[PDB]
Amino acid sequence: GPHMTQEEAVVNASLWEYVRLRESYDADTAQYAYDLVSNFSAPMVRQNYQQFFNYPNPTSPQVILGKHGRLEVEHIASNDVTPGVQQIRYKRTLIVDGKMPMASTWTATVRYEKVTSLPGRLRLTNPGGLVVTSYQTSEDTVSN
Amino acid sequence: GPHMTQEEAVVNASLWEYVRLRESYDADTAQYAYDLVSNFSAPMVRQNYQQFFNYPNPTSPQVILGKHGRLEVEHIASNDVTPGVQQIRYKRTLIVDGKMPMASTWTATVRYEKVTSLPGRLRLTNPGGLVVTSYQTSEDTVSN
Repeated sequence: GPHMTQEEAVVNASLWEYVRLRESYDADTAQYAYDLVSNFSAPMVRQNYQQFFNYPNPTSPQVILGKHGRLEVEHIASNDVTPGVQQIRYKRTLIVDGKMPMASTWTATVRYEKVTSLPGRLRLTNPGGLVVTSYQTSEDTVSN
Repeated sequence: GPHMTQEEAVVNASLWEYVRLRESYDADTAQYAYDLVSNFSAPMVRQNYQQFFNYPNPTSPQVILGKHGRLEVEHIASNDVTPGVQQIRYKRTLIVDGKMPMASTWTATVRYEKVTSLPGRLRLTNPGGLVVTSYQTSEDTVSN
């Protein structure tokens, strides 16, 4: 049967939560998401996420979607590429008012480290001490 | 330095996420939280939760608050009472239109088991294989 170590299970769960929190959007969960995403990103990753999410970015989901739209993420696969890097395929659905849900598929490439210590408030939401030290995402290319 | 095993870290995190998802309410997250809560619970726990949460229960958060209110949950403490039993103290805040945020403190009592095997889709969100087999919560009593 498909065997995994608990440690491997914890990695996969945490990185997917990471992707889900970062790629999803709802005005109600924006502040909760923002905090968790930021807490578990190394300084450059945190900067790049915050720069995109925060006002005054014109293309921030906050500005574009606000209270009248949302982005939903559904897992497809997680693949370990080397130690400390994982690729995550996922489908992203845009749900706005008056329009059909518009969907697209993506691969996040996530590099991560393990820190041995976290404050209690962080350990509680990140039991495995994971920190994302590199992050990029690419949307599938469409032709016709 | 205060030490914990990763197994114990994973427990505390999954049980708190259980509490948070079960005791929080947001119309946008209602379906997401309901499915994770349901999957994490053994048959009677699942049924107690579902009968409370679902329509036509006139006291469901969905019915009472709907789109116009939310319940937020702040961790306070997690205490292991016996193996497979944890008590979790948390503050619960009711946020409605035109009113100040109303807060109260609670103790959840949570018995859980470990299952060895989970479908992939469940392993992804419950790395440690935790299922809640008993669940009760009690709001602090008030006087004056």
